[PDB]
Formats: sequence, C-alpha cells, structure tokens
Amino acid sequence: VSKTHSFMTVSLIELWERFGYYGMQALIVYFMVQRLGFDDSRANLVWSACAALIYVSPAIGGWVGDKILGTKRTMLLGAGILSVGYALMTVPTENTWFMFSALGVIVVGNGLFKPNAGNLVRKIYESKIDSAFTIYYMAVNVGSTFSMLLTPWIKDYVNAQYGNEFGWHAAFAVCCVGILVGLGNYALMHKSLANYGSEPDTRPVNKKSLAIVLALAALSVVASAIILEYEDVARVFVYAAGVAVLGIFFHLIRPSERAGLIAALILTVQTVFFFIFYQQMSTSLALFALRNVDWDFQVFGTHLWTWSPAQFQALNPIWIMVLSPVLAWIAAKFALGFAVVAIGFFIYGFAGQFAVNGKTSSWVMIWGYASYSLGELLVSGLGLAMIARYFMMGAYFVASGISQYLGGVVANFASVPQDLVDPLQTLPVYTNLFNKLGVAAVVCTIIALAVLPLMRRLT
Ligand SMILES: CCCCCCCCCCCCO[C@@H]1O[C@H](CO)[C@@H](O[C@H]2O[C@H](CO)[C@@H](O)[C@H](O)[C@H]2O)[C@H](O)[C@H]1O
Ligand SMILES: [Zn+2]
Repeated sequence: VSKTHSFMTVSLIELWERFGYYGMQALIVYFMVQRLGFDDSRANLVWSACAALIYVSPAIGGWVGDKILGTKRTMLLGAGILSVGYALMTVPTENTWFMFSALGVIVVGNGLFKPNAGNLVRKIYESKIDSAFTIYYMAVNVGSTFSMLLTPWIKDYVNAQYGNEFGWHAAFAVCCVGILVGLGNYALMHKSLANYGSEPDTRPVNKKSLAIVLALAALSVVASAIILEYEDVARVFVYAAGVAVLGIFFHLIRPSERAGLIAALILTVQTVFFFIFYQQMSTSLALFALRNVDWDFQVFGTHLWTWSPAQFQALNPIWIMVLSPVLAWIAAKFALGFAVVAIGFFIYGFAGQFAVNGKTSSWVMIWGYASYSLGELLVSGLGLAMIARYFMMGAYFVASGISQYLGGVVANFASVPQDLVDPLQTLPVYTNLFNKLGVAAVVCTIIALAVLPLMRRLT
C-alpha cells in the first residue's frame, strides 16, 4: 500500500507495547515496596537486575526473528507472550514466585518483541530511516506518557473503592489490555500495512523450531525468575558478564588501531555511567518522589492538581516531546549531556536547601526531570557502530546491560531502612546521593571533552 502506512502500523503496535511496559515500570517499584513488603535495597537490586535482563534480551530475540522464525511472526509471538506476562501480574496473589515468573515472561516477551519491531521500520524504509525512527521514538514517548499518567491513577482509585487488592493488579490489567489493543491494531493492519518484511517469514512456520523456541522460552522464564529471586545469583551472573566484557576489551587491544579502540573504551564506560544516571529515575528518584515530595502541585500560587508519586516519572517522556521540536532548530554533545544531567541532580540536591517542610518540593521534580530528560535527548547517538572506530560492537551491548544493575546498586546508596518514616530524616540521605551524583556527572563531562582530541586523531 504505502511505506507511511507500514511505518504507521509498526509505530502503532510499538506505541501500545511501550504503553504497557512503562505502564508497569511506573508502578513496579512502588508495588514491591508498598504492596509487597520488600525493602528499597532489594527493590532496587531486583528491578535493576530485571532491567538489565530486559535490555540484554533483544540480542537473542533479534537473531530469532531474522534467522529462525518470521520477524513479524517473532514480533507477534513476543506480543502474545507479553500479554500473558501482564495477565500473570493481574491475578491477586502476593506470591513472590508468581510475580517473579510474571517478570520472566515479560523479559522473554520483550526480548522477542523489541528488536524485531525495530527491524521492520528499518526494512520499511530500506537515511530516511532516521526520519522514520525519530517519529517512531515520538510515538513511543506519547504512549509511555499516557500510560505513566494513567496506571498510577488506576492504582490509587481502585485501592479506594476496594481493599488493597487489586488496585495494583488492576493497573497491570490496564497494561495487559494495552497489549491486547496493540495486537488488535496489528491484526487490523497486518498484511495491509506490514505486508513485506522479514528475512524468513516468506514461508510457513517451522513447527520443529517453533516448538523448540517455546520450550526454551519456558526455560528462560524459569532462569529469569530464579535470577530475580536470589540476589546473590543475580550478583554472580552480572559479575560474570562483567568479567566477560572486561576480557573482550582486554583481548581487543592485544599501535595505530589503539587510537580508535581506547576512545571506544572510554566511550563505553561513559555510556555505563549515563545508564546508571538513567536507572536512578526508576528507583531512588521514584522513591524520593514517594517519600520526600509534596504531591500538591502548585502553579504559583494556585492548587491544581495533586500528584501520585509514580506519575512523576511521566515527567520524563512529556518533557522529551516538548523539547524535541526546540532542539530541531561532535562527541561533545556527550559532555553537554552529562553536564545537564549534573545540574538536574543538583536541583534534586538543592531540593533540601529550599522548599522544605519535611516532605516538600513538587517543582523540584519538574525542573529536575526537565534537565535530566533533556540530557537524555542529548545523547541519541549511543549507536554501537558509533563507537566502532576500529567484537567491541558486541561487548558494548553486554556492558550496556550490566550498567543498569550498577545503577541499581548506586540507587542503593540512598536506601532508607524500613523502620525510618520521619521524612525530615530521610530527605538528607536522598540529597546526599543526589548531590554526590551531580559531582560524578561533572567528572564524566571532563572525561568526554578530554577524550575528544582522540576522536580527531582517527579522522
Ligand atoms: C496520549 C497522551 C495523553 C496524555 C494525557 C493523559 C491523561 C492522564 C489521565 C489520568 C490523569 C490522572 O492523574 C491525576 O491523578 C491524580 C492523583 O490521583 C488525580 O487526583 C485526583 O484525585 C485526588 C485524590 O482524590 C484529588 O486530591 C485531586 O484533587 C484529584 O484531581 C487527578 O484527578 C488525575 O488528574
Ligand atoms: Zn552541592
């Protein structure tokens, strides 16, 4: 039919997938802390381990859609499995194993969905793939905005008319029917828009490999659930992957090439840093929003409205959509990014010195997330081939996986013990982390500009 139509369908199903996913992420930590009894340390480590899994998962999932099942087939399978996972989240049973298994299913589903939906856009546009991917990114952002604003409100509302459960599980249901809606979209536009795409979807499904894939999917679901349960297991796995990438980069260097390689290394550790800084919003910043922020949002000086802590995360995509058209009107952009993130974290750090009544800020979250999200926008060029100045393109992925977990253990530095609820005492330990992160980010700014001549040497 058209290229715009195909890109439309893939951006649509993408939009709804991300709607579901972020609809869950916005509430997951608060679920583990408030509804479940987890302490914020375990919440951080677990959610970040899961995040690492989710972000390293599409590696395998991408190869499956290209080389075994149909890219469209794999995408769909991922969507269905995702729906199943959220469905598992929706049943009101406070059984840690149950939720962990649900998370495993979500991980697998994502690994199968994300990289193949991304391949489609690339095949629908065969340099205008950037024109596509930007719009794509925007669709992702509006979806994620809608969900991150909707689901916490569902959580609160249902928790009022009914007792504790569902409330949370209701929200997870919202995610689920989000996925179902997306799948309905695809179904109503399948051969219509998509039509042509995939490396091996031109034939019927090979039931042997489909079987072995579903089996191994169950197996990976189990592996996931177990990794999530035991903190030490997660620690060992992640640490192992760390030794792996350490070794890979160790061997890569073993005269003229080093100008590209060392630069790539400094770059990849910078990426690690940046992803820690990102991971902070999912955890410690979210927790901070929950325990040390006046949920009463005032437009100086009236009242509308009243935040629900999770909804503060919705500030991230909103600001992205707002400041994107402004920026529309060179590894130094990395440095700019790090600096902007820095002053964001200083705003969170300076949240104590001003606007404080115990738990008070509100606007600190807004300007903070503004700066931080701008900083996110500034580093769109994380591309694996971008550091490819010389394996490293691969190891980069795994390192970028571990980065998340590390972000978790960083957010653990502002772990508030459960028996401490006097916010007047909790506020500093957050602003101590946040003021400390601000300084760290500035060092990263120095790193970026210092390694900039090494980018000039190769050229
Ligand atoms: C596709 C992109 C679309 C983006 C727009 C998305 C719209 C978001 C819809 C849901 C918004 C709900 O988010 C907001 O949650 C807060 C906190 O519970 C609600 O707060 C509401 O109930 C609380 C508690 O009874 C009251 O104190 C408050 O006066 C009232 O507004 C708001 O009514 C709601 O606006
Ligand atoms: Zn300071």
